[PDB]
Amino acid sequence: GTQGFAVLSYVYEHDLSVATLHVHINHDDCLEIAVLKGDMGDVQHFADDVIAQRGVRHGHLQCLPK
Amino acid sequence: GTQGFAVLSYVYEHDLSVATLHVHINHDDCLEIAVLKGDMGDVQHFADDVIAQRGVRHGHLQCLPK
Amino acid sequence: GTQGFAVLSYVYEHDLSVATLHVHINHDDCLEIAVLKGDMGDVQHFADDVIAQRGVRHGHLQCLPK
Amino acid sequence: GTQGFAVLSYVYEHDLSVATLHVHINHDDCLEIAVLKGDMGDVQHFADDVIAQRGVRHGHLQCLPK
Ligand SMILES: [Zn+2]
Ligand SMILES: [Zn+2]
Ligand SMILES: [Zn+2]
Ligand SMILES: [Zn+2]
Ligand SMILES: [Zn+2]
Ligand SMILES: [Zn+2]
Ligand SMILES: [Zn+2]
Ligand SMILES: [Zn+2]
Repeated sequence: GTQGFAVLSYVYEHDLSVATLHVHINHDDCLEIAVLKGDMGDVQHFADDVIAQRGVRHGHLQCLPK
Repeated sequence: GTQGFAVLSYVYEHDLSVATLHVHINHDDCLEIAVLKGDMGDVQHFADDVIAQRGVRHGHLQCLPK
Repeated sequence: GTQGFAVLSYVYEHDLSVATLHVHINHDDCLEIAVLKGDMGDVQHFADDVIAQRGVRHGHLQCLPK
Repeated sequence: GTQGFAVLSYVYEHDLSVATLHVHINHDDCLEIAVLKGDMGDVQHFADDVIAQRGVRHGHLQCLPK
């Protein structure tokens, strides 16, 4: 459907976010995992904004419609 | 390569695990996110064992080789 | 008050849980952090059950009333 | 001892951080839990810097010496 949850993950260098986990890979890189919930369209747009940022690599969005 | 990190995510109902996050979706379902690190082969085998379990659905493994 | 959030943390070896994080300290010990929300009385009882378990050490409950 | 792990938790509005979890309480407040590891002195200083920030409330540091 259009409503559900999603997992956005990416490596670095809003009422949509349920929880976000930051895990350090090394001195320069942080692995970030964000659990999102709401309208899948708003979820995609959130991921869009994140992936558009410099320093953000390997962005992946796993959608989980209800 | 063969060594790096990985993000295994799945909905429910080892020295490989760096951190695991459990988030409740509702009364019956828990979204689980596991951050793994080590040999990508051991990582895949870990995911294999998890996905083979009854009650585990929508399993996804995102690999991040160094 | 009686309703709010709480952080239960402990070292190892329900609709109350919002999210739980497991972090490995070493081969034998896992640091677990549980974010709880609901009636502070139910929260305390949840922590009670966890701390009563063998293998669970250094249990600490930080309450955050609304 | 002086080396070990620690859990720093606080409500909002480095090679020391192992993992950090952000959980939304509501529109304005985010509950943040940081798992730290290293010299307990460096850990305390990290917590000091965080708690000194405006908007940061209910800061608590649970130390876990090895
Ligand atoms: Zn981060
Ligand atoms: Zn980082
Ligand atoms: Zn779970
Ligand atoms: Zn669950
Ligand atoms: Zn655990
Ligand atoms: Zn463990
Ligand atoms: Zn936060
Ligand atoms: Zn926040």
